[PDB]
Amino acid sequence: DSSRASLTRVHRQAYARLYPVLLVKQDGSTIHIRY
Amino acid sequence: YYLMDAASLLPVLALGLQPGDIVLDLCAAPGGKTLALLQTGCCRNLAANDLSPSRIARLQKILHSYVPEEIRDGNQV
Amino acid sequence: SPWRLLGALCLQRPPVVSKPLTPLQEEMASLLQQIEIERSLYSDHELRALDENQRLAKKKADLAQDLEDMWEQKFLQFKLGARITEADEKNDRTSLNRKLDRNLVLLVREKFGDQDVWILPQAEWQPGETLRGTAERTLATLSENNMEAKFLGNAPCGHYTFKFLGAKVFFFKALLLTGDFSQAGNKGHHVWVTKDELGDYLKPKYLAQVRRFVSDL
Amino acid sequence: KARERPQVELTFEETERRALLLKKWSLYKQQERKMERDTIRAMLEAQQEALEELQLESPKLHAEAIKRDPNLFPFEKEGPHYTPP
Amino acid sequence: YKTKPTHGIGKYKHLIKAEVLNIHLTAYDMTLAESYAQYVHNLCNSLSIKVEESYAMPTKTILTTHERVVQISGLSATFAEIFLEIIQSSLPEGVRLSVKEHTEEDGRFKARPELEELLAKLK
RNA sequence: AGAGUGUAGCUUAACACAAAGCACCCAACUUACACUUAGGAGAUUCAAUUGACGCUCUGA
Repeated sequence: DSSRASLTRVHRQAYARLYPVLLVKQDGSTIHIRY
Repeated sequence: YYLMDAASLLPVLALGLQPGDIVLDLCAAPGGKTLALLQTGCCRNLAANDLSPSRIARLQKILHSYVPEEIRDGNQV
Repeated sequence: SPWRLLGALCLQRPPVVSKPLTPLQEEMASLLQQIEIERSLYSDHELRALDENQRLAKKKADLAQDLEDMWEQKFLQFKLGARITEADEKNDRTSLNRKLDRNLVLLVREKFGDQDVWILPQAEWQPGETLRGTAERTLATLSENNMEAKFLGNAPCGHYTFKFLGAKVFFFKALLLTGDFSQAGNKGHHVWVTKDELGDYLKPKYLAQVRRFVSDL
Repeated sequence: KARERPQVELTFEETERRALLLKKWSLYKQQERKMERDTIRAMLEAQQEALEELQLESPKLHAEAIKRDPNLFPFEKEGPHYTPP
Repeated sequence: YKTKPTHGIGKYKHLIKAEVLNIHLTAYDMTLAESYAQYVHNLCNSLSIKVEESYAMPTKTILTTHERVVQISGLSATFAEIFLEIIQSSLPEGVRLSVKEHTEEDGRFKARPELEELLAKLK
């Protein structure tokens, strides 16, 4: 059950806006990373 | 400020102190070098030791009078 | 005491595709996004998104959107890999890519003397080898391909004894990350079977109890 | 400048979701912990029974069964992914 | 009092005493790693598994990835089976799962309360 | 096919004046745990001491 743990909000009091940026670098693999 | 021989300040400079380092001072009292180690601000935890409680008393006095309570906290010194 | 020398290997292939979202999950995804954005100090993107746009508006009265555009539309035509490679075959149980959102077990057809039934791969245990060693032996004998199945700790997961003389079978797990099959059309009848049809796969009552040590997840 | 989003207040409509959907989380997570614990119980009982059965059959084989595996020293494993490489 | 049958009813310190795996959970996202670390720790607490520390060493210089570690102990070889299976299944997004060991080369700063009895037994 | 049993995970807790007391779950403080705070889901298996629905063990 990857789905429940995957989407989480960080418990830091102050952080910049996180957009789910796609991470591909000639690896053929899609990863959604907040940047 | 603290008046002390600038010679005694050299061994503290001789330590390549980095932030988050754990410092042991086997002979602390009366102080001077210990105060300098505290002034560095790179030491996470301080260990101060001396055999004679007479001398450690004046060590306690000087670190109390010079160093605020905020920095002492819990087992940082 | 008379015993039939049997052993079993559970080849639980891990999911390759992430589990689908229940309605509540995407509902809360949008929600947590809202909470996330509502508590922030400043972000470098908002400087170009709003601030420079505002002063540009002031300049005009007397673009971040543009650079966001090309980002968006470039990967639209550059189509990524298929999330679901399940539905295209729909029937290829022999294929590794049959179901990738759930744990699957490799299952072979055994041909016994007096009963003909689909059972989990067998292992003929020897007193020379250890119980664990039996599982490793049957990698090449039954699958005849490339194996990189990871073997965890030695422990009996389950035990079943059936009498016609008697039989004894012990179950051990293994993790097979990649199961590329050299001979797709091998004589051996091997299929990758999900948990939900695993019950319908085998007929016996006694070996239906297997479900206890194999998790659906 | 150190102020992104000052005001985020809204009508009771938002709070209705904020509350009830969080209660739905409590329910949803309740079911999943129950089934997690179900697997726990099922697993430990299964291995226990199996080991007992091996023990009574052969006293020497269960001894070699309960060794810790040296292959779990460099144990490295991944899990699920978005799309296959 | 010694001779009275109530003796040693005040005894308390006999009830107390006055006298290993590492799990790596690296992810690029900083909103993900600690969440799963939390989850694993919660599983450990429930099944009576001893935990040492959740240490974090700094982000690699640039692009930037950070490592979250959980120390665990008291795990049996038999119980490992169940435990490791769950922590493998619960893997969120391509997180490197490691099991590292203290190799007798990986000392602690003792507290003042702990030191006095240590000194008493030393001499 | 027989042999036993039955309260949400546990407890004979239950005279009532009630179906109780620990376990459990998200939320904020926390690297975390934990404590505390603010919330949620819970049962006396079904029909009149008896009979049959669920579980368990022996029946090839």
